[PDB]
Amino acid sequence: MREIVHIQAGQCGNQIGAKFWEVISDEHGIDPTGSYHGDSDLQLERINVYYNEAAGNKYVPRAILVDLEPGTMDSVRSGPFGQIFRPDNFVFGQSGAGNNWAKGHYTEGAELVDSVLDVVRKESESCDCLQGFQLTHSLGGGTGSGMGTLLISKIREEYPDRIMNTFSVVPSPKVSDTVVEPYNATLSVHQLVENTDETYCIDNEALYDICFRTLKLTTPTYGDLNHLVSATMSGVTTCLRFPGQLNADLRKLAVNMVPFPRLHFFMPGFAPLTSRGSQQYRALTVPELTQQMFDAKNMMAACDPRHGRYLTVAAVFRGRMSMKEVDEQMLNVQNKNSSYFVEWIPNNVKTAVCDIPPRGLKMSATFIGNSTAIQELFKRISEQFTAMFRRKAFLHWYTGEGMDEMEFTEAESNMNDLVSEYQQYQ
Amino acid sequence: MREIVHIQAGQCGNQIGAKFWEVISDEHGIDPTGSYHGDSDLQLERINVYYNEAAGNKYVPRAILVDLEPGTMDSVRSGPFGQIFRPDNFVFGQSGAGNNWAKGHYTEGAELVDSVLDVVRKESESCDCLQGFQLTHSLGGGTGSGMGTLLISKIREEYPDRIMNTFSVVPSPKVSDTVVEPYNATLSVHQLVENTDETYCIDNEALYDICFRTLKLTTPTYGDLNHLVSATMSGVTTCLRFPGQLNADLRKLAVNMVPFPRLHFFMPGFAPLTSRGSQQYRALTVPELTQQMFDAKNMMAACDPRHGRYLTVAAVFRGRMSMKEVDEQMLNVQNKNSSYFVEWIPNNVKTAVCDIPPRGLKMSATFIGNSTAIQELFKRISEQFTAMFRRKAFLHWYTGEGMDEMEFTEAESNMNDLVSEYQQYQ
Amino acid sequence: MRECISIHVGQAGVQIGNACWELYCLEHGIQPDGQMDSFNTFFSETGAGKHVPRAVFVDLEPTVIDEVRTGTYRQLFHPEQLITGKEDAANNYARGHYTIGKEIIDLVLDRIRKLADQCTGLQGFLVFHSFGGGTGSGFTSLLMERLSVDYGKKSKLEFSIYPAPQVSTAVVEPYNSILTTHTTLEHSDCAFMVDNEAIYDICRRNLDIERPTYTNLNRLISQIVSSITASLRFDGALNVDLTEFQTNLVPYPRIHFPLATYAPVISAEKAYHEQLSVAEITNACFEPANQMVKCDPRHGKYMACCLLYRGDVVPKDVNAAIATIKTKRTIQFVDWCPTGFKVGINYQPPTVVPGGDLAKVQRAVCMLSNTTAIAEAWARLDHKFDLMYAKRAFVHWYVGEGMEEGEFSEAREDMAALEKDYEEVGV
Amino acid sequence: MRECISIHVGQAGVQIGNACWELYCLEHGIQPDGQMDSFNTFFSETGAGKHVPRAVFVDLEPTVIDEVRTGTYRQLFHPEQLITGKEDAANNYARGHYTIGKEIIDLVLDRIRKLADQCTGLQGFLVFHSFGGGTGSGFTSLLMERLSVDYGKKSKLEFSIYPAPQVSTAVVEPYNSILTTHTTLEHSDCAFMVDNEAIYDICRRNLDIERPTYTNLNRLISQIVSSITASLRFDGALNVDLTEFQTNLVPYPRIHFPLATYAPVISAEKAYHEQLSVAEITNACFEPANQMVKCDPRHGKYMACCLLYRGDVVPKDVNAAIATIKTKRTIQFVDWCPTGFKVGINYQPPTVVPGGDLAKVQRAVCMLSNTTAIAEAWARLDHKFDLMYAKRAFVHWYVGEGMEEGEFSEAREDMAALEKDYEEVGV
Ligand SMILES: CC(=O)O[C@H]1C(=O)[C@@]2(C)[C@H]([C@H](OC(=O)c3ccccc3)[C@]3(O)C[C@H](OC(=O)[C@H](O)[C@@H](NC(=O)c4ccccc4)c4ccccc4)C(C)=C1C3(C)C)[C@]1(OC(C)=O)CO[C@@H]1C[C@@H]2O
Ligand SMILES: CC(=O)O[C@H]1C(=O)[C@@]2(C)[C@H]([C@H](OC(=O)c3ccccc3)[C@]3(O)C[C@H](OC(=O)[C@H](O)[C@@H](NC(=O)c4ccccc4)c4ccccc4)C(C)=C1C3(C)C)[C@]1(OC(C)=O)CO[C@@H]1C[C@@H]2O
Ligand SMILES: CC[C@H](/C=C(/C)[C@@H]1C[C@@H](OC)C[C@H](O)C(C)(C)[C@@]2(O)O[C@@H](C[C@@H](OC)[C@H](O)C(=O)O1)C[C@@H](OC)[C@H]2O)CO
Ligand SMILES: CC[C@H](/C=C(/C)[C@@H]1C[C@@H](OC)C[C@H](O)C(C)(C)[C@@]2(O)O[C@@H](C[C@@H](OC)[C@H](O)C(=O)O1)C[C@@H](OC)[C@H]2O)CO
Ligand SMILES: Nc1nc2c(ncn2[C@@H]2O[C@H](COP(=O)(O)OP(=O)(O)OP(=O)(O)O)[C@@H](O)[C@H]2O)c(=O)[nH]1
Ligand SMILES: Nc1nc2c(ncn2[C@@H]2O[C@H](COP(=O)(O)OP(=O)(O)OP(=O)(O)O)[C@@H](O)[C@H]2O)c(=O)[nH]1
Ligand SMILES: Nc1nc2c(ncn2[C@@H]2O[C@H](COP(=O)(O)OP(=O)(O)O)[C@@H](O)[C@H]2O)c(=O)[nH]1
Ligand SMILES: Nc1nc2c(ncn2[C@@H]2O[C@H](COP(=O)(O)OP(=O)(O)O)[C@@H](O)[C@H]2O)c(=O)[nH]1
Ligand SMILES: [Mg+2]
Ligand SMILES: [Mg+2]
Repeated sequence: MREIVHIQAGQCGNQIGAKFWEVISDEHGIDPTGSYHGDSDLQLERINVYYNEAAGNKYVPRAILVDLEPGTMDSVRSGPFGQIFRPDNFVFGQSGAGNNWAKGHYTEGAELVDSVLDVVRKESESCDCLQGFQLTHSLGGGTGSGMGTLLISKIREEYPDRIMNTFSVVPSPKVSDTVVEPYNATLSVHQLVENTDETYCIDNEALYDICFRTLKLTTPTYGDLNHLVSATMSGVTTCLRFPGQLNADLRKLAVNMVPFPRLHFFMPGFAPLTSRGSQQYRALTVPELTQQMFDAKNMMAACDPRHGRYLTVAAVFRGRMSMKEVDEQMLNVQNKNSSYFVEWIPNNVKTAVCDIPPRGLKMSATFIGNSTAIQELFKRISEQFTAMFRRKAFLHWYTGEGMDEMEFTEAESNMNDLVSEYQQYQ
Repeated sequence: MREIVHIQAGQCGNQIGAKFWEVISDEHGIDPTGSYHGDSDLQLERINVYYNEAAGNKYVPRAILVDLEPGTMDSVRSGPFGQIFRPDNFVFGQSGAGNNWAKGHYTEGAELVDSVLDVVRKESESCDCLQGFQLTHSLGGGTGSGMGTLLISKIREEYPDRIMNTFSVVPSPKVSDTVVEPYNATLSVHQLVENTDETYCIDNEALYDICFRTLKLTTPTYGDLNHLVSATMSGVTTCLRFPGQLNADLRKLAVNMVPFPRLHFFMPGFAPLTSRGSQQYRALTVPELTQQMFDAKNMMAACDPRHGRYLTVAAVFRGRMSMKEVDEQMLNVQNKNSSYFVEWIPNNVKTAVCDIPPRGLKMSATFIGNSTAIQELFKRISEQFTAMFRRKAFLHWYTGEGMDEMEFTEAESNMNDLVSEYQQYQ
Repeated sequence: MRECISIHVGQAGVQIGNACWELYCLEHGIQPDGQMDSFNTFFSETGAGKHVPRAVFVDLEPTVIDEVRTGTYRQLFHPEQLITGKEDAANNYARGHYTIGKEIIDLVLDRIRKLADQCTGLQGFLVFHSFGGGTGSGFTSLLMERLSVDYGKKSKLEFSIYPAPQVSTAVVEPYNSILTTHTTLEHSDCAFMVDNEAIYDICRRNLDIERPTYTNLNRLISQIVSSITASLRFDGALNVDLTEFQTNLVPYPRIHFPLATYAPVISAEKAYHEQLSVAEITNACFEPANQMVKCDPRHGKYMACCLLYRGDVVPKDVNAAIATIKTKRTIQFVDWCPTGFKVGINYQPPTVVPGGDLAKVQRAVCMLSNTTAIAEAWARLDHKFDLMYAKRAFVHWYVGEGMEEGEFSEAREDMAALEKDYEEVGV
Repeated sequence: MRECISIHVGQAGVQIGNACWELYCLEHGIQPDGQMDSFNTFFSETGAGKHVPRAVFVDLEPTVIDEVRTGTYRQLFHPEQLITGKEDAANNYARGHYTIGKEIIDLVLDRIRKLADQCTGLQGFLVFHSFGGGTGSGFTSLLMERLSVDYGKKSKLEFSIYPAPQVSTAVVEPYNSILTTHTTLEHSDCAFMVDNEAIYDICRRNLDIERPTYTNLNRLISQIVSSITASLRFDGALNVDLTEFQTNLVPYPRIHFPLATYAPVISAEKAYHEQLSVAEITNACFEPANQMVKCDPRHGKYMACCLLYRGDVVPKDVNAAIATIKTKRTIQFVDWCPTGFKVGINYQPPTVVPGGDLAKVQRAVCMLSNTTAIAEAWARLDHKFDLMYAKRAFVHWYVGEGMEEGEFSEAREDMAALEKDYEEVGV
């Protein structure tokens, strides 16, 4: 039971995915071809959560790779851990999207999505008790954004009682990365608000800040960014794969993190984040870890959480630790700075812990924040949208594929309503 | 007892036949000259089912090769396993048929058929208890189609209490392969409806789809297609040659598969069908096997079975397996998708199983479907027929050999009645 | 002495018989080749010392019996006890009966006669067939009819493979079973019936096995058979002869069908997480899912129940258990029967084969039950038949060999009558 | 004899149960594999000699029970006593109750029935859950309700993990706890409640440990449980049976909540800087910080107190201690109860596990207390709930599975009523 089906969509989604599968492989003692070389039975206890088993003690990611844009997935295939994936789980088309949500969601994507659905259905049958679907995509592209949304819609329709979580790479609002990005992001957000249970919002600006300010690093590559994302992802599902004291789960996190159904946009983080060079200068106390977790500079969304109240926060620890220390730390944090946590929810925090630290660390932790401050992100996107749409700039590319003006307007309206709702709890 | 006499007719029939004899030879440990080199007594227990024994522990196919067209059979003879056949079992004429059913059935074929009958009679005497006759031919040619039908008529007349089964290669309706094909097919079908107990309907289009879509293959040759056919053929008779739990038989299959006497046209399939390259990506569970068996894309007739109800289905498994798993799987299939099986027959499926997997596989299975959807195939053929016959196009070639218009009309009528009957149970 | 013969007919029957013979060999100390006290009930005493069973082995299918003839339990059997022909009926009732079987049947009868000629008190027969399989249904019916003429006073018990409601094997079972019922009814005395779905369920829950075979099923069946028969062979507190299962189980002379169920059917793992006391075993016996058919016995009054305790068994405990059972409100009983339970207690315990999953137990039980709750299954079968027959599915095959269609109607009428009788009994 | 069963449900409950079982194994001489006099109260006597406990182990979470099933205390357990499902409620009361639990509950009931079938005088149950955790609150409530129908006269004691005022774990506890209170209330008899903050405080001061775990907590809980139960199993001057904790602790039939506290809880270091006399222990028991919940008991009159002395204990000394306690002005008592204290004195001392920090003591005590001082915590909880519910926080989750919102209102009303009752009692 507790089995998860993974989907990766578009270029970004595929790239992050590759890293994710490397990291999970490492964690579960799977070598690049798919053989197990672990020394602990803990490693295989719940290996089924991510991997199917095949003849000859072969383990295969329960993973589907989708891209209308071909060649990105060819790179994945050519890569080191590319050989672990099932060839029949590569679903790809013969035309790009030109960063066009409409082509991903309405036309080109609609032609490919049937295949993906078929594969998903097949995957679902090998679940004893399907926990849900985990998606990796990007907002600002065409495939991950449009087709990702399309696929999500379909899957929710077919499996409405299973959990739908998305790790979505959003724009960097201070320095935007395509021209039609705002249009795409706005169109996707509309779909995600309605058709997912949780969305982890990751932005490259924040990642770079983390790399530079916190980790004291330079020359960071997309690979490194993917690594960081993958670590958070793995952290999220640790309690489904392994033992512990308080064990989390997807819906458990959703239960503690989503106090109103539409407010399900999270800012993920990891701790510790210090330099590789200056290792010995610091040590691993639970208080230090929590400090790292909670500090704005260590978050991977493009907000100052200090410009808003936390509705709820989930901390997931790995390593054998004093629960007293944990709880007391949380309490102290709440007491000292009660203004940053909304006063209408007693005990805004949540703890979970797993007796199994990942590779090097003795103590690691994953942060999941739901703050009213995230309104800023949406607000800026809506500002961007309006400036263009009021002049109908770039709109012909979308109307040409059968999209209507009214839809755009409605999407904007929904985005604004989201912002308003967030402001309510601020 | 349980001995089968094999007849191969025409070019196609001979070619498929060669492959079939190779495969059966391999299965029974017979080398290309006819010596036994097996390591299991299971192999020889019921070797008599297909092979006669001769002096010097020589084994000879109980097989008759017929073609009015000479040279095709010369190729067979020249071939590797060509040396196993009895020279006296080659019956051939000195004139082709020009893809003309009338020449095969009425005139040229009538001159050769006596010889074939004589050989058949001789063959029959070496049966302890003759199970029946197994024919390989093609519809759309002249010899396999016309002369095949002629021969079948004769044999049924002489051995009406023995089972008459035909593996018949039909047209590919979306891209037809001769000009007079529709005429030939229609003429043959008439004869087969009345004079055989079961006909396995194989179409090259479906085979190519299997090769390309399912097996992930390219550059497939007629050899490869023959292989696929041969595998199904061998699967069909496994329970006569070997041990098991539930053992099938020809009439047993007919008993479970033919609920009305004229509805005896089957869609054969094999499973598993996955890529050679992507082997490790999948494994051999009974559920997976059944999925492969039942999926439309894996069938070798030119229907969507989803556009009709299954009247009955026989699954024949090879390998040591959990009967619980089998039965339960079947039950689940029926429950989930009861609309695709006619509701007037409780338990539309049938299972048989043999403790002896063929060469490589641990678990293999042969599918035999009787669906109302097969009406489509006949319908298209009748459409083809009518368009030509209403203008009496190409008819002079047939009238010239003594065929009458009325016969054609009657054949069409019978075909239409067949379609109507199938529609009844839809 | 209480000395008897068995009959194993059709593929399934033959398979069951193999298992049975293996079990017998284990029990009585006999080695697969015939070498080693009271064994001789089945194994008619022999020339050079090596024991040879008394069983009729029949299959019109050659293959299964051919397998047996090259097996381990091989020379044990007489060449003649095993019989062969040429081809299956292929689930065709009109071939075991009427056409092809009326040919071999004479031989079988002769064999049976010969076997009888060794008995000094032939208490009767045990017959293994299938309500469904073509050979072992028509042919078996025919055989039973023949026996009825040649042995009027001798009991003829049958072990039967009823088809489960939901699961199926070959899609002409509803005809065949009904036909068998029509022609078996008046010639057999008792027909001990076991489904397969129920067995599978038991395996999944009780034995903790989710990957079963036919072999396992056969072994289970053999165990039950052994339990049934052991009072003939070994000593006991209370000895249940074959002829008791007429008189303590057939309340009316058409109701010939009991459900045969076994306990404890638990593996070694959570056996040691259990006491396995007499009372517990008894309780297990009357629970719904542990039954070896698909009835909800809570939907149906019990007519006659019969229990066959084996091993370390104190009668007091048994009595207590029975009293407890009687007390329970859910275990319903008929208006007309107070003395509902028949008890056999045997000093010899059951014996476990290598490969058989059921672990060693000091005490075990086999229960035999007649109830109105069997009627549900019958009704279902009837319904299936009716649905098939109205559109004349596969009727031309049976009719085309040698039958009237009115036979089918007659069978249906008989079934209806049976149902009515059951209803009356319930009242 | 005085012979009984336990229930351990949800993650926390299961954890507690492990510790409990370990402690029991230590006490009664049993080795982790079941090998070794009066042990048999819990460990129902067994087949081959190896003892097997009577505990219901339930978790809809697979993981915790899976861990147990591959632990050291492994074969000790019966496969069935441990139960599994698929997924957590995830602190969702509307899943243990209503939706997902109504499925497993039947199985649990069956198990319980089976366990009862071994008792020759089933004095009742011990139940381990959490006022907060999703499984062990809804599900446990459901179970208790079911038990109420099937065992009316049998005591059902509960060990409860109340959430501390300030500290929290999962931020939907205020709903769940309240729901549990609403649906437990009338089906349980006694609910022994322990916070975690209090325990931590105790550890910091009394045991001189500032780096605790859950394991330590579990061990402490197990100790308390052992103290509670030991009069069933071993001999004593005065024997407190399970049914006494109804009658010497529930002054009115809605007030079902006592505080469970233990002494001496001091490590080896300044144990030898202490006498550890009876009077001192008694004094420690009534002090504010040594209590295992967050009440200021000086803010609340005592209704009923119950003490369970273990080891080298002379009743005279106990009496003296009690007199002294009575004399004290700060230890307040109700207007309507003069005989405030109930005493159990047991010749067997407590037994210390390897790894357990609490050192070997010749004498020790467990105290159980009912007071108006528990009401503060209840009030706080109510307040929390009200603050949550007015803005409809996370209500759609419970409602979206299967609930009325009026239920919440009802629960609140019940709480208010309880508060009023407490006030009246204080008066
Ligand atoms: C000698 C030594 O102790 O080296 C450490 C190290 O120096 C530090 C700096 C590591 C290092 O990580 C990075 O520099 C980094 C680079 C790009 C993006 C993000 C991080 C390290 O590379 C990462 C590596 O992490 C792991 O081994 C974890 O198991 C981690 N694994 C991966 O990310 C991974 C990398 C390559 C291939 C496969 C997996 C993990 C974390 C969460 C969940 C699952 C796995 C560790 C501890 C170290 C090095 C090697 C220097 C740190 O990161 C992690 C994720 O542990 C960065 O801050 C921490 C603190 C560590 O002490
Ligand atoms: C290394 C290895 O395991 O190779 C396999 C293999 O890769 C696969 C892909 C085989 C392969 O089959 C094909 O690629 C194929 C080519 C044309 C038409 C149809 C199939 C294989 O060639 C076929 C071959 O089949 C057999 O050996 C069976 O006994 C089969 N034999 C023949 O068809 C045969 C071929 C040449 C000469 C004589 C006989 C058979 C099947 C049913 C009944 C009787 C015999 C097997 C398992 C393999 C190879 C060799 C790669 C598969 O086919 C069969 C019939 O087994 C295709 O999907 C299955 C799955 C197998 O795993
Ligand atoms: C509780 C939620 C939370 C709220 C606040 C403001 C938290 C509280 C504390 O961390 C837990 C701050 C912390 O105790 C420190 C002072 C050690 C420190 O880390 O503060 C930051 C600046 C601070 O914001 C001012 C930070 O960015 C932050 O986020 O702080 C500089 C940093 O230089 C090394 C160091 O001086 C937002 O998620
Ligand atoms: C029972 C008789 C039977 C009826 C049906 C419709 C059956 C049932 C199921 O198979 C047993 C389908 C099956 O469970 C899957 C979903 C895994 C799957 O195989 O379905 C097909 C499409 C489906 O038709 C839609 C298929 O073609 C088919 O035949 O399905 C795509 C495929 O991509 C990998 C995969 O997604 C016809 O013989
Ligand atoms: N328990 C059990 N059931 C079997 C076995 N073999 C077959 N069956 C069941 O018996 C029925 C099929 O009848 P078979 O005995 O195989 O048929 P048959 O008597 O040989 O008759 P034909 O083959 O039709 O001539 C199905 O319900 C099978 O599940 C077996 O070894 N054990
Ligand atoms: N003392 C103690 N408390 C525990 C333990 N495990 C969990 N808890 C407490 O129990 C509460 C959480 O409930 P759990 O038992 O973990 O939850 P659950 O019953 O599994 O329910 P779900 O996980 O929500 O399905 C928190 O207050 C924890 O501090 C334990 O081993 N000992
Ligand atoms: N973190 C991360 N961002 C990426 C990666 N690849 C592309 N991006 C970002 O994704 C956005 C571009 O979308 P992309 O996925 O490449 O387009 P698509 O293939 O049409 O979906 C930009 O904001 C890029 O910065 C990656 O591997 N990691
Ligand atoms: N599957 C298969 N089809 C064949 C083969 N040879 C010919 N055909 C098909 O048979 C039909 C032509 O008939 P053919 O047998 O060659 O003519 P004939 O000699 O007059 O009977 C066409 O549909 C061909 O595609 C073969 O070896 N295998
Ligand atoms: Mg047979
Ligand atoms: Mg849990």
